[PDB]
Amino acid sequence: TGLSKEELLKVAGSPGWVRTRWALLLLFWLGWLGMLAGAVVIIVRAPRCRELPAQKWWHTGALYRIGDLQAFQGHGAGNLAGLKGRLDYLSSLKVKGLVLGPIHKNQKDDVAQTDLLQIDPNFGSKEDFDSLLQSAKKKSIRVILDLTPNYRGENSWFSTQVDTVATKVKDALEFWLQAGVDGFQVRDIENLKDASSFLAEWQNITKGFSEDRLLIAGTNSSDLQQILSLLESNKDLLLTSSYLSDSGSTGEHTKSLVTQYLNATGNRWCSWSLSQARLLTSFLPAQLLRLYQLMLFTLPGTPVFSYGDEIGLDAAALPGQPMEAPVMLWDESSFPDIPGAVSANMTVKGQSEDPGSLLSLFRRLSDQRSKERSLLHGDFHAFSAGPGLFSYIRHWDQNERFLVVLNFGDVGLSAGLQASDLPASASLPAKADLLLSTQPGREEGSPLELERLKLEPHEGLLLRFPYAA
Amino acid sequence: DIVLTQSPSSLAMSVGQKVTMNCKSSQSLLNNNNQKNYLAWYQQKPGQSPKLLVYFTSTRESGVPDRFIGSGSGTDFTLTISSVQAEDLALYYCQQHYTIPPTFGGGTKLEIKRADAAPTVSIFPPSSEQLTSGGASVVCFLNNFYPKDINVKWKIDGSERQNGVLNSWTDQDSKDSTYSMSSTLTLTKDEYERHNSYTCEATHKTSTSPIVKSFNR
Amino acid sequence: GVTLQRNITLLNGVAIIVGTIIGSGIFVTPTGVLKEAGSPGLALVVWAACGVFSIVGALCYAELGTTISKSGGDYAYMLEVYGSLPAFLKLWIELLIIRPSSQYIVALVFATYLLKPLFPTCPVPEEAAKLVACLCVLLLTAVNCYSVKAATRVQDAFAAAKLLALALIILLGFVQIGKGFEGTKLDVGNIVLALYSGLFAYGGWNYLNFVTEEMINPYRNLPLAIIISLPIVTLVYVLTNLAYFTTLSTEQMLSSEAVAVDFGNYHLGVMSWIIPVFVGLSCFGSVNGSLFTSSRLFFVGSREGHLPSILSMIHPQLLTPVPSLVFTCVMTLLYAFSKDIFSVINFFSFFNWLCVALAIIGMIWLRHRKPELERPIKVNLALPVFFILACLFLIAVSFWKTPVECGIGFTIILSGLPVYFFGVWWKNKPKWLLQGIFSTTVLCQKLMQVVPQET
Amino acid sequence: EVQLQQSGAELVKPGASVNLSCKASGYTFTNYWMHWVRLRPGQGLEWIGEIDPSDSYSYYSQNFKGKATLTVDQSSNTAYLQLTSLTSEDSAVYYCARGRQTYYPWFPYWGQGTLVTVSAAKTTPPSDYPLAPGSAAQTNSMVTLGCLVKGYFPEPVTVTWNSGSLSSGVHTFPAVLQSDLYTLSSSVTVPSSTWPSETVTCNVAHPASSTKVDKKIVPR
Ligand SMILES: Nc1cc(COc2c(Cl)cc(C[C@H](N)C(=O)O)cc2Cl)c2oc(-c3ccccc3)nc2c1
Ligand SMILES: *[C@@H]1O[C@H](CO)[C@@H](O)[C@H](O)[C@H]1NC(C)=O
Ligand SMILES: *[C@@H]1O[C@H](CO)[C@@H](O)[C@H](O)[C@H]1NC(C)=O
Ligand SMILES: *[C@@H]1O[C@H](CO)[C@@H](O)[C@H](O)[C@H]1NC(C)=O
Ligand SMILES: *[C@@H]1O[C@H](CO)[C@@H](O)[C@H](O)[C@H]1NC(C)=O
Repeated sequence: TGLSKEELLKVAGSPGWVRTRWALLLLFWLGWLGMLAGAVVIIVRAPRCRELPAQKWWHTGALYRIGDLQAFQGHGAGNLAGLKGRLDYLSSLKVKGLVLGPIHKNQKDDVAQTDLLQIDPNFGSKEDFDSLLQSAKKKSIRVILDLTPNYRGENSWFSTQVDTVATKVKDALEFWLQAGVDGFQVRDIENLKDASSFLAEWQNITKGFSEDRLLIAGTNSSDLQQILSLLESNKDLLLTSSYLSDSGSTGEHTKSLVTQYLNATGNRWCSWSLSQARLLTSFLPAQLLRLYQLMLFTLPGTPVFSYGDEIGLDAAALPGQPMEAPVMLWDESSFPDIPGAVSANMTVKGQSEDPGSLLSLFRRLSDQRSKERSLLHGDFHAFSAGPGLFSYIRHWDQNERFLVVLNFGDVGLSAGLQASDLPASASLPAKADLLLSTQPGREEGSPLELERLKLEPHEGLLLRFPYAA
Repeated sequence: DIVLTQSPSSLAMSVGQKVTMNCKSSQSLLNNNNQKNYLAWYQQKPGQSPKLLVYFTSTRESGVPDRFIGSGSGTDFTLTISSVQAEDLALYYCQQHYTIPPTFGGGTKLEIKRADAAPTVSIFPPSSEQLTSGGASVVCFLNNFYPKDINVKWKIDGSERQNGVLNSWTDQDSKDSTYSMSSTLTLTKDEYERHNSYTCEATHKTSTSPIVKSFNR
Repeated sequence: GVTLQRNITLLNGVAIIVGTIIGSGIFVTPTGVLKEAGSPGLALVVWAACGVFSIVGALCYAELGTTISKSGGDYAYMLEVYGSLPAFLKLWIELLIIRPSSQYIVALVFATYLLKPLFPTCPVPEEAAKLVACLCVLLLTAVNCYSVKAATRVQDAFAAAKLLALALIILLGFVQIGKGFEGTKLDVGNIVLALYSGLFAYGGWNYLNFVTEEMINPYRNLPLAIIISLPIVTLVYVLTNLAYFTTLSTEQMLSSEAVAVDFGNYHLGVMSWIIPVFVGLSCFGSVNGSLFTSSRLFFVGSREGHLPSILSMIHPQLLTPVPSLVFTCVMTLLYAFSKDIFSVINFFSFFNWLCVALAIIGMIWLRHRKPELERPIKVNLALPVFFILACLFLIAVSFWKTPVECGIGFTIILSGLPVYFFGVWWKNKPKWLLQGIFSTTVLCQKLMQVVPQET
Repeated sequence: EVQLQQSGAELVKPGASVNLSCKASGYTFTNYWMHWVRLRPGQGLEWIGEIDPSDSYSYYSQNFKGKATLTVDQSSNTAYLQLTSLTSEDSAVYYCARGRQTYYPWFPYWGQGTLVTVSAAKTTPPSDYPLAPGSAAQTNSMVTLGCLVKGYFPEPVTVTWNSGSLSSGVHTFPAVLQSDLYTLSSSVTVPSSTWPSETVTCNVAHPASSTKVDKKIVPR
């Protein structure tokens, strides 16, 4: 053992040791208080967080347009109560939205027999519509309704007496908001006289109801200036267009179409889409479908797909069907009019199983863009990473940073990234984690050496890397 | 990087005949998405830049004679010349263009075969200006012969000389497919002074006896 | 003259157990059960289920600690059955790894969450977080040197802060119902990992046993402080889970890294910062309860000769085991150097349940060997055997979750054998060790005025 | 026409940098990227890198990264390759090349190569010495004439006869390197009527020391 009670007390008593005990008490408290002052110093002399910008629901991920309820389903089941069945698919796509292509009672080119308020009974009843809409709310899919008046006709706003047509809409928006829809799509605004003024009125009506409702305009236009003019007076309008459509058909122009438009609008909110209505595959050749899905899900803004983009549907592949409204391929039954023409891999069922499939890439990306604060509303910095590459970093104040590297040209790179002139806040790491590639045969999850990386023709990469103070 | 083996390294062939280069790539250069093969052939004549012959394995460049046919897929590729002309002697390189940076083959030297011919032999006494330098150079030219293999004896007052002798062959002449060769002997002025009779004699497979030229200073 | 006096009244005994059970767990761990249950219904059932399992285990310790009144708790109950070496191999792992890592981890959770409302959207600065962890550990080993009445008044205060925070959470849940089962991962291989990931949030129920010897009336109050607490915890847990499900959708709880803070953001708006601060103050309570309890484990280990004699010494005018406390603080702060920390604890997933299973197996063997030993509690033998059988399954599950890491842990357990043979079997024979041991001992006694306890 | 052209010859003392320079003509210079390729003797072509004249971005093979440096001058259609840390084994011919498509690497248009020699031995202008047959010269119908080029440096010396007029029947033998100075000789054959009756000159020319010399072949 050691010293006894009495023995320890008698020796401890010595004034030297009593002063030492007093000294060390005081020393300990001084050291802890020093550390307390030190930690308070660190807390104050340290970088603050950036306030999260207030985000409407349509910032938080992809919308999804259904131009004809019949073509999405097959006939007979082509009604709103049919669509109420499908939302578990949509919830799997993580689509924070829907757009029901027009369901109002339109008679072709007849201004007087057309109404924007009564629904066309082929699709069901308002009692069906509400049943859907309540289910969609329950499943976190907001629903927009498309109000373009003459949708069975040639010219969607009719040829004549446009102010009566605008009056129909002015009334319609109020009714359908009271019914509980989250917003409205209108189309073909190049066919509408005095377009900017009517959009300004309808936008005022919508935001004047509530701040969490939107109006999605759409135009057939691909002119940067025309589009910037429709977006001048209206400032929280999504305006879908053909602007990315004229891509050069081996991607070659896209780095430039995208970074001009961001620059020109001043990095406001945007909606990326290759059209106001038609499929991606109406424009892209099919080697780029994967590459565009990587890009549309990772630019600043709300991407928009038409139905079946998520599976690379194509109107031409099963001949005779209209390029307006191709029949969606759920499973091998889905186009029975020429049986045996449907291959397994062309269908939702046939892709849902396969990690390599297009729909397995869409599902995966939709996740990232809807959870990760950096893709949800980070900044965007393009840089010259390589010959073909469109490359850019999405980032937010300290969260995860995402570098995207799209190889649009048809020649692989064999020599790494080699970034000229990164912003000093956003410098590239020596290595970053592959979160996915557009191509099979990659070590997903693993860190890559950016100076010694090798992209194939058309290989896009999504690299994830952590912050630096 | 990709690596391209090329063979044969030499391909000696006769005028009018068909010839074949093989190029062999360490990866496939078929682009699945587009169903064409990324390869090109360049001809480099002696003393000139590379000229592009064909690209995407078969597409002739404009201003290319139609005797160059390129073919193959995957990794076995061949440039063929249907009927070799005297103007075609060159190194030929294959290059991939499936990745940037590209890479090239080590190249096939095409050589021409012709009817054998004996050298025109000529010998030149030292230049009267050179004699100012304290040195002198004696030069023997062997012109327009085939094949390349040759040897030269230098004799000086009958003594055989093997120090300070140098040789240079031309590349094979594209008009006539003959070689030519220069032989040089360099002397001090006093070494050129002390001896009287200089001989260059050349042995070439077209003659049993050597060909001879000589001069007396 | 000098001993650890019986300061702990029943309500402070309930504080030492509820304060160390409620932990960080319920405010951030719900996500772990939804991940393996899929369904709010199956989740809310396994929360109740590992509750009643924990009650059944605690009722075995409510027996053991009345049969054996030593403050070694989980360690003493091994020593009184399996003898010298098996008890040491426990104490070594507790000393070297489990208690100082646990103390540090929960202090760092105190630091981060207490700071969090200065840094809402981003990391709290790491060089600040480690100081504010160390200031906490240092302060509570100061307080637990000054007086056991101060120590237990601190844990009354923070045990109250914890239950107040859960009451506030539950109340806002019912208010949201006043304002107006799903897809289930029904595989047994999913359910077992749901249950095993939930049991962590009850871990702590054994901690009262390491302070049996300082209870005012152990034979009454030690089983009562268990039954007054674990049913209360179980109720509060199933109600708190219920409250989260009124406000956070399944997708949101599967993907939020601080569950209580999201519930705070939804209900309190400008005042949301209250819930982060309560998770912080909640963890402070757990550091104090752990430091207190932990100091007694090493004290007892030295009294029974397993551990160097300085740790048995007490300060005569304050009656707190100052060298054991000081050792426990220092051993905690030595974990502040490590760039990663949770891994070192994850290596011993199996160890807690293994020791518990060995204690209750011990209670079976102790009933066969010495029926004449006094037993104020005598539980129906069904419950021990049920609980043992269940733990032997969970120990296997703990390996099956990660067969590498439980092997690393088992490798480190064998580090106890070198130290046992050098420290116990060798009798410290070399005079250049033995005289140095003594010289260091008498220095420490002099340096902080401490003396051996009196039988 | 499309035509790239380059300086002929560069001498570099080991370890020093050099600028090799390439002026384009006959096309819109910003539309097409410019590539630099090299040809080590007896060892096959190797590609350095390329540059975009529209924004001065440049991409380089792993072997050259940081060792090379491309820039460009849009005001003159000129591309410049800096090379640095040059060793003896970086002696080569450096070729400037243009792509067909905008940056894709296959090379229809090449500049005539810049011959880069890396050596400490000094620039040395050539000494030219004419050769005439002497004894029994006119006894044959065709007569050969010659021009020794001796002790010069660096490698590229050019010979043409009568200002390129006698481009038929000329043999110029590759240079021989001796004691870090080159030796070369050139030869021509003409009718026995021509040589004593007419001007004959080797028009020797040397890019790297600017000397141009027209020695007349006069009988002994
Ligand atoms: N063998 C063993 C034993 C204990 C002690 O017993 C526990 C205690 Cl004292 C507290 C908790 C968590 C607590 N119930 C809470 O709600 O945070 C779990 C266990 Cl197993 C461990 O604690 C921890 C632990 C404590 C806090 C954070 C992270 C890990 N690991 C342990 C390993
Ligand atoms: C449109 O709304 C804005 C507020 O968002 C308001 O300033 C403006 O006066 C409104 N105009 C009309 C005609 O409603
Ligand atoms: C867009 O609409 C205008 C006006 O009717 C028309 O002139 C133009 O050709 C249309 N373009 C497309 C691509 O539809
Ligand atoms: C577009 O980008 C350039 C980048 O240099 C910038 O100078 C310019 O101000 C931006 N905006 C417009 C309208 O050109
Ligand atoms: C799907 O499978 C078919 C049949 O094997 C094949 O021809 C085709 O290339 C595949 N891809 C698509 C999208 O059709």
